[PDB]
Amino acid sequence: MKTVITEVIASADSQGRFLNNTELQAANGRFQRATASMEAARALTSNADSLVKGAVQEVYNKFPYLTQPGQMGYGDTNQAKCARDISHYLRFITYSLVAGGTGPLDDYIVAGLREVNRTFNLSPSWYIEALKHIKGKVGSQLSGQPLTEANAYIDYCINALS
Amino acid sequence: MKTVITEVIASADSQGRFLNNTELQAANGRFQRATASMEAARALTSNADSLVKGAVQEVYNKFPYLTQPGQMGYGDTNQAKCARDISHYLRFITYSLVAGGTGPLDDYIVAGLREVNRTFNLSPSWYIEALKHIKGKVGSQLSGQPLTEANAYIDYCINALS
Amino acid sequence: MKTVITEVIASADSQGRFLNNTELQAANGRFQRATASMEAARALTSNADSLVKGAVQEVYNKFPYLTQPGQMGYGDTNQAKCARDISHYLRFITYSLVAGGTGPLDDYIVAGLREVNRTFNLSPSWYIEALKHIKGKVGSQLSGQPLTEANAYIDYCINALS
Amino acid sequence: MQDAFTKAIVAADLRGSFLSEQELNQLTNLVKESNKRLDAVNAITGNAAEIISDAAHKLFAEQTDLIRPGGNAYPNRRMAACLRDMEIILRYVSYALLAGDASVLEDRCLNGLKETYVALGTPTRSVARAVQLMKETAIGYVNSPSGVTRGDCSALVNEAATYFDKAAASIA
Amino acid sequence: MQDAFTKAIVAADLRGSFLSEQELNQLTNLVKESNKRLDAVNAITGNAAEIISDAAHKLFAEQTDLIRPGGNAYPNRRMAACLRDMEIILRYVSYALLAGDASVLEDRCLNGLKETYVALGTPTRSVARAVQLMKETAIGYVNSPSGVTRGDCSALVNEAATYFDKAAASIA
Amino acid sequence: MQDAFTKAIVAADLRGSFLSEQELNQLTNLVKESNKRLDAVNAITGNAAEIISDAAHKLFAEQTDLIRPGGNAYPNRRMAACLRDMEIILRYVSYALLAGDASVLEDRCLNGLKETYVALGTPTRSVARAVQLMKETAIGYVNSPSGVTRGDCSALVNEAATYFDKAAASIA
Amino acid sequence: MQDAFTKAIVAADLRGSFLSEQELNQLTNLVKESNKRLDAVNAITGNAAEIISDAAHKLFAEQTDLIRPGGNAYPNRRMAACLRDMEIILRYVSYALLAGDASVLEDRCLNGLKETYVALGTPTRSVARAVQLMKETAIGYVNSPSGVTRGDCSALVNEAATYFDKAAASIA
Amino acid sequence: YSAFVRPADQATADGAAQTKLGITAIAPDQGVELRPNFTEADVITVIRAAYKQLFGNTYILESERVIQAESLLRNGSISVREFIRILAKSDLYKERFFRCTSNNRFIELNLKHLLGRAPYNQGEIAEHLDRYCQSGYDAEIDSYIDSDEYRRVFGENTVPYFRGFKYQVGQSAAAFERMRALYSGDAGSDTDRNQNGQRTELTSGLADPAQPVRAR
Ligand SMILES: *[C@H](C)[C@H]1/C(=C/c2[nH]c(/C=C3N=C(/C=C4\NC(=O)C(CC)=C4C)C(C)=C\3CCC(=O)O)c(CCC(=O)O)c2C)NC(=O)[C@@H]1C
Ligand SMILES: *[C@H](C)[C@H]1/C(=C/c2[nH]c(/C=C3N=C(/C=C4\NC(=O)C(CC)=C4C)C(C)=C\3CCC(=O)O)c(CCC(=O)O)c2C)NC(=O)[C@@H]1C
Ligand SMILES: *[C@H](C)[C@H]1/C(=C/c2[nH]c(/C=C3N=C(/C=C4\NC(=O)C(CC)=C4C)C(C)=C\3CCC(=O)O)c(CCC(=O)O)c2C)NC(=O)[C@@H]1C
Ligand SMILES: *[C@H](C)[C@H]1/C(=C/c2[nH]c(/C=C3N=C(/C=C4\NC(=O)C(CC)=C4C)C(C)=C\3CCC(=O)O)c(CCC(=O)O)c2C)NC(=O)[C@@H]1C
Ligand SMILES: *[C@H](C)[C@H]1/C(=C/c2[nH]c(/C=C3N=C(/C=C4\NC(=O)C(CC)=C4C)C(C)=C\3CCC(=O)O)c(CCC(=O)O)c2C)NC(=O)[C@@H]1C
Ligand SMILES: *[C@H](C)[C@H]1/C(=C/c2[nH]c(/C=C3N=C(/C=C4\NC(=O)C(CC)=C4C)C(C)=C\3CCC(=O)O)c(CCC(=O)O)c2C)NC(=O)[C@@H]1C
Ligand SMILES: *[C@H](C)[C@H]1/C(=C/c2[nH]c(/C=C3N=C(/C=C4\NC(=O)C(CC)=C4C)C(C)=C\3CCC(=O)O)c(CCC(=O)O)c2C)NC(=O)[C@@H]1C
Ligand SMILES: *[C@H](C)[C@H]1/C(=C/c2[nH]c(/C=C3N=C(/C=C4\NC(=O)C(CC)=C4C)C(C)=C\3CCC(=O)O)c(CCC(=O)O)c2C)NC(=O)[C@@H]1C
Ligand SMILES: *[C@H](C)[C@H]1/C(=C/c2[nH]c(/C=C3N=C(/C=C4\NC(=O)C(CC)=C4C)C(C)=C\3CCC(=O)O)c(CCC(=O)O)c2C)NC(=O)[C@@H]1C
Ligand SMILES: *[C@H](C)[C@H]1/C(=C/c2[nH]c(/C=C3N=C(/C=C4\NC(=O)C(CC)=C4C)C(C)=C\3CCC(=O)O)c(CCC(=O)O)c2C)NC(=O)[C@@H]1C
Ligand SMILES: *[C@H](C)[C@H]1/C(=C/c2[nH]c(/C=C3N=C(/C=C4\NC(=O)C(CC)=C4C)C(C)=C\3CCC(=O)O)c(CCC(=O)O)c2C)NC(=O)[C@@H]1C
Repeated sequence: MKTVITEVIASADSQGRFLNNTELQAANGRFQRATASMEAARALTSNADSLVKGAVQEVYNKFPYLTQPGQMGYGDTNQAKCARDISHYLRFITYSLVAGGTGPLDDYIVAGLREVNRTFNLSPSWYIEALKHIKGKVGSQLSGQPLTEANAYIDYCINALS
Repeated sequence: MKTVITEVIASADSQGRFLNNTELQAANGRFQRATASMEAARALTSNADSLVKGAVQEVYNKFPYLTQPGQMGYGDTNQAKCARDISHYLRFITYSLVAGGTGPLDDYIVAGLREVNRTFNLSPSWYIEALKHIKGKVGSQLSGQPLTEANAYIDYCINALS
Repeated sequence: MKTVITEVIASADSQGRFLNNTELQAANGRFQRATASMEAARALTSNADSLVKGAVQEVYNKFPYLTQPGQMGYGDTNQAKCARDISHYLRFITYSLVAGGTGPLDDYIVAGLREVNRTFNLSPSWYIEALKHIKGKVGSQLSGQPLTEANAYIDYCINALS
Repeated sequence: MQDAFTKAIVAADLRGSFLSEQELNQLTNLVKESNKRLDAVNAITGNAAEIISDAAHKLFAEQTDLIRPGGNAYPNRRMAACLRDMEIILRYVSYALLAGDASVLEDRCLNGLKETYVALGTPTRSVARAVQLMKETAIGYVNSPSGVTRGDCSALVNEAATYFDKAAASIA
Repeated sequence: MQDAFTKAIVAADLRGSFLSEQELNQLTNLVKESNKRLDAVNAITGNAAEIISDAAHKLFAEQTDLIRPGGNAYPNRRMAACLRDMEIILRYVSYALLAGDASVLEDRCLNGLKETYVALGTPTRSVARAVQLMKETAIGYVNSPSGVTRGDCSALVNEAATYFDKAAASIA
Repeated sequence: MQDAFTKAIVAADLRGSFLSEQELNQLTNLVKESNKRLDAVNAITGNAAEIISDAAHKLFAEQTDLIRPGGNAYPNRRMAACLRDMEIILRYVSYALLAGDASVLEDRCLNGLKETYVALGTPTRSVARAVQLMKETAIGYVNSPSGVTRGDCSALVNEAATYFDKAAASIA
Repeated sequence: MQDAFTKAIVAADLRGSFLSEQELNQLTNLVKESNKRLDAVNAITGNAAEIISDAAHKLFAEQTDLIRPGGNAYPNRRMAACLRDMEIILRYVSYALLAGDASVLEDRCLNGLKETYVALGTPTRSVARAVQLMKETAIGYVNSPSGVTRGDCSALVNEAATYFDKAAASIA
Repeated sequence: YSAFVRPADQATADGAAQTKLGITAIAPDQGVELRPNFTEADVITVIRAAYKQLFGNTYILESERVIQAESLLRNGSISVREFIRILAKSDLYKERFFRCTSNNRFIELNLKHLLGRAPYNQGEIAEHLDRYCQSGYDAEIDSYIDSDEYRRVFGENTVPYFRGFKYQVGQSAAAFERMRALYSGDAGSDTDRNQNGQRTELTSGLADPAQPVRAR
């Protein structure tokens, strides 16, 4: 899993050299930032649910036809899934903030994203909206660096999805 | 480009060995088949246009919302493109029938399909319908082996798209 | 073992892809030919013996000195061996006709041919004659494609021996 | 590698004999069925994507946990693998079907597969299940095609089954 | 690589069009000749060893120096190469003949061959000669077979020639 | 790989839940100690060469035989290895110390180390000994630096120890 | 690797001592025999091809089955191997003979050989037999050369034997 | 000034440790590098070596050997790493040493034949397994010689070597243990043709939890 700390170790390890000043400097960076990161996570964790509802919802407004019978958005099972899924995305995001690296995201969400989505005919687009809507809400509860961090990660997914 | 004939040569070449009986047997298979293949191509080539119209159309019935303003199916440019694209698919298919191999398909259509589609947000689904609708029409003009061949290739794309 | 069927599988396998139309065409070839191939085998199998006698014999006419004492052609043991060997060649040929590939020949006869022959001082020439004489006889019992097939394989050895 | 023809040869070789006439008649008949044989294969390849897609849906409807956190199909990464695997197995099976012999399947695919799954912690049972799910769907197509000359494919159908089953068994 | 069919396709592609009916009729007829085409190839492959053996003998009877100390075919090591080379060229030619296109031959064999030979100090002239020697012998077989249905192969014979000649030319 | 943070995540994942507030407070406090953590590492890395040099001297004063003809540290070539080894182990330990987790150490460094030693005929016991010798010296520095703000490092010191010990144990 | 000289050294090393005067006199004498030693080797190498050829003939006259379908020396492929193997063993033996030490032979040649043979299904007994067959023929030459100064080679002859035998034993 | 030296107890010496493992000089490796001006012999020795290292140490017939790849070495125009690419892209290796063994098997054996190391972790083995269907086989083998460490050591103009069985950097555990499994005796060689077919020496079971145990 890719976090700041793991990477420097990795790089140090590959070369076969002790952790010198260079790397520690880097680590320090991660730790200083954490305070902001951590704050953001506490904020998302708390409002989770509400964000999720809002997102799921949004998607349907954006793509009305989904709710019609014979479609994917139709019938509760699917709605449940849709909810679940977004929860996940969120969950991971929090994780990543705390871990101080994309790692968590990469391994759970991103890797194999495409094929999953292809085989089940999930349109990336949808997820994206979810995220965007979220981003917009988050853009109220947070501010300054905490916010900035939140964004970075949220986006990172947008980019991976698209 | 992968056709029967090219491959056996290739394989022969790699080993550094003369074309022996083994390969010729294979070749014989191809060219025997060709008679049917060729027929199919003549049939598609002739009805091209009509197939295209019908397909494009279908897609819109299947996905009404596409024709609404602010969507992809909307505004002539897009419609033109949509037409063009399907023409292509068809074109290649013919090619492949004649060449006696998937080769043509692989190199033009398939390779890099995903990323193109991703970056321009073309939903595979659409194309698929086009194809299916086509397949259905072709299932009248043709019969027996000629038909069978037509299908094989058409499908091959369905599978590549999905 | 190299037969038409095995190869296409192999090629398909390497690329990591399902058997598509390309390969099947090839396979079909093998199957249609088989009818002729099979016929040829039945003909050789039946006349085996007689072919063998005739061949062995021939060799001696061609190379009189072999039958002189202190030579290789001399003394029954050697003659027996000589017979045995040719039987083998024949046996395999039949096999290959049926298998629809050189495979059987390659693995039994051809691979390691040289060194064997070198270490025991068997002159390729001899075998060759055997074959040629055979080919000539076969050129009566068979006709059309059946014949053609028989030849191919017989030759294939000539070429491998030389 | 190996297949029906080559096989019979090999056997004959060790006896040291020319092929028995009886034995030829196995192969002679096998040839006759070719056309049928081929179409069977064609049907699988044609529907491939679907076969899988389908089987998966059913697999996951049954064993909900696989897709739940802590299960083996979770998260995405794993899921992907699981799909890939199914496919592979299929691919091979097809191969065999053409060859007219299990070997290829056994050697490339099935050999060691169980143990792998074990080491990973993948539940062999579930894998086997999936294989069957696939089997049924696949047969579905093999046996109900369109535009093909109507006749009896049973013989081939059963052989197909067997292949699937060898798979199921050795995995399980 | 390329061959007659693929080629025509490619052309058509750049125009952006389906194949012209005229163009189909090139391929349609090409198919018809297949059987002839094939036998031609078969004849070469069948006689391969000989073709070479023969050509060599004649090559060395003519250019005695090649085999004398200081020549290019001396000593054994070199000789071997020279034989091998001839063969290769032949092999390719055959390939082409099947494909119905020079390309394969040009691309994987001939291109830059000249320059190689130059750098080595191999006399390109002599190489070319050998190619022809081969040509004549080869045609000999292609054109005089036994047990094949009698007809006219000229069309193929000439195309064969051309291939040999492209070889001769680009080497020379 | 893994480390303190990642680890806690993973646990949370399998439960399928957002992080407990309690759990955050583990990490929150862990952060606070960072500065201390870092200096600890820095101290080791800074003195590395010495730590080893020292440990060795003491190792060889104790187990005279190792350096005697026929022993395991004799001759030069072997000696070298033995030194190299010690270093490595140290290197890893450090890594762990930064991560705040044994894992890295266990996986790359320790796992199967014992068996290696066995196969070679190297006496595992002595290796273990060396590890400890190192431990003590290392702590020595961690705990007595110059120019650092004075406070309590015990927490870190002990964790350091543990790492050394896991090493000692699994080797032994 | 190792040989007579190196060996004695190594022994001396573990005792921790300079070479015994007695021990030198082993090596001193060993030197004197060199010339004899060499010729022995030369004789083998000179006759190599034949030694094998010969042994083989006899091997196959005895154990007819090896060359019959189902046997281990059938078909060609296998035969070839079997010949190659014999050679190798010989090659090594020679090496040893020069070195004045079994080691080289044991390590590169014999090590793992039995297990290989087992895995293949090769009948170890027959292999051993072949080795001996070789032995006798080889000695034949070693002991009866032409144009060499007449003297006693027994000492060397026996050592040769032993090497062959270590081979036979470890294979068997 | 005692200069007590003494035989000591264990008396293992330099040689004994390796003879115990049975490496018999497989662990020590002397690299072979080609030169733009080289004797044909020097090319031959390279070919000889190349064959062994990438092949099972299995017997290679003159027929088996591919002359076209051997041609071109004398000429130049083929990098030796590219020469080694031609091998394995060879039908010879795929049909034999690839077909029989399981996907896992050839990955380990490639990782052995092309590089000394046995596989440090389960995941990296898995990375190539992702490729099997992800892309064509040729790519995956190409990926090995294209991998960095293949380049880093014996990158160009050098026959690969079994640098395994010595200390290599970043060896995640059981380097020796796995390698001990993967290398039989020097004379002994992986066999295309073998009873019980061919199975992975290394337990699929492990590659994470425990060190492998294999017959030697
Ligand atoms: C919401 C925008 C839409 C929606 C989604 C939906 N998803 C599925 C099926 C799956 N979706 C995922 C996604 C995840 N599962 C995971 O474990 C992870 C990583 C932690 C993610 C992101 C997966 C893997 C599947 C496939 C297997 C499964 O059953 O979950 C469906 C069902 C489609 C089907 O055919 O099974 C749906 C409907 N639902 C909606 O209504 C929106 C359009
Ligand atoms: C039809 C179902 C829908 C549709 C299609 C559509 N396509 C584009 C853009 C592109 N289409 C292609 C396709 C190809 N070009 C090729 O060269 C090949 C291989 C031979 C293919 C399959 C490409 C490359 C593009 C990219 C840009 C271009 O037009 O060339 C669009 C435009 C999307 C945009 O925003 O640029 C559309 C709309 N049109 C419809 O109305 C349907 C929904
Ligand atoms: C016939 C043209 C001449 C002849 C033959 C002869 N052969 C041998 C010895 C061998 N012949 C073979 C051939 C095969 N064995 C196989 O397994 C296969 C592949 C299926 C073949 C083709 C072999 C292997 C041997 C060597 C071992 C053996 O003892 O048989 C000999 C004897 C050589 C000797 O010196 O022992 C002879 C004489 N006999 C004639 O009179 C012709 C000149
Ligand atoms: C899907 C039906 C089920 C499932 C699959 C699954 N597999 C793995 C991992 C591997 N599976 C294999 C497969 C093969 N090894 C071979 O040699 C062959 C034949 C040539 C195959 C197809 C292997 C080697 C692996 C290990 C490498 C990898 O990770 O892909 C996993 C992942 C294991 C993990 O814990 O990460 C999974 C999930 N598991 C399920 O949930 C289904 C029941
Ligand atoms: C069996 C599962 C189902 C079925 C198959 C079936 N096919 C035929 C006959 C033919 N099918 C083909 C198809 C091919 N031959 C080839 O070489 C290729 C690849 C290039 C294909 C795709 C052909 C040519 C024939 C012969 C001509 C014809 O179509 O009639 C039969 C008839 C029996 C026979 O040919 O011996 C059958 C039964 N049809 C079913 O009813 C099953 C559901
Ligand atoms: C024989 C007709 C004449 C001749 C040939 C000759 N060639 C070489 C050396 C080479 N010949 C080739 C040819 C090829 N190698 C390939 O792989 C291909 C196609 C892919 C070709 C066409 C090559 C590459 C070599 C170079 C290295 C080698 O050893 O082959 C020689 C020997 C050169 C030397 O000095 O070692 C010779 C003699 N020269 C003659 O004398 C004949 C007239
Ligand atoms: C031309 C150089 C010489 C020649 C050729 C020739 N061949 C035919 C007809 C056939 N030849 C074949 C042979 C094959 N078909 C295959 O698929 C294979 C590989 C498996 C071979 C080797 C076949 C099957 C035919 C069809 C009829 C037959 O029984 O031969 C002709 C006749 C014209 C035609 O195309 O039918 C000719 C002329 N014979 C000559 O006279 C030339 C010297
Ligand atoms: C030193 C404290 C004691 C000792 C050790 C010793 N080790 C070797 C040789 C090797 N040691 C290793 C071990 C490692 N492999 C790994 O993966 C790691 C890190 C995870 C290590 C540390 C290896 C691979 C070797 C073998 C190859 C090599 O020598 O480089 C020796 C030398 C003995 C020999 O003949 O190999 C020794 C001496 N022995 C002592 O004297 C100390 C008590
Ligand atoms: C513990 C064994 C020893 C010790 C450590 C200690 N350090 C601090 C505080 C700091 N130490 C550093 C060092 C770094 N911070 C970084 O970002 C980097 C990487 C470039 C390093 C090397 C810093 C910056 C601080 C903050 C300012 C300061 O030096 O005090 C403390 C103070 C308490 C705390 O940090 O919470 C302590 C206790 N003190 C001991 O008792 C040992 C000597
Ligand atoms: C022993 C199996 C048979 C035998 C050997 C024998 N050799 C010599 C003497 C010499 N042999 C050599 C040969 C070599 N010395 C070298 O440096 C090389 C490699 C270049 C060789 C091959 C030499 C130089 C001598 C000295 C002169 C000579 O030839 O006599 C003897 C004589 C006794 C001695 O100790 O040298 C003997 C007996 N003679 C037999 O009859 C044995 C069956
Ligand atoms: C001949 C007297 C007997 C015989 C030989 C035989 N050997 C094999 C197969 C192998 N031989 C070896 C042995 C070695 N590896 C080495 O590197 C060396 C020298 C140091 C030896 C001697 C190996 C590894 C193989 C395997 C080759 C491979 O896998 O391709 C066979 C064939 C068995 C097989 O199936 O490969 C045979 C026949 N056995 C007899 O029948 C004779 C009595």
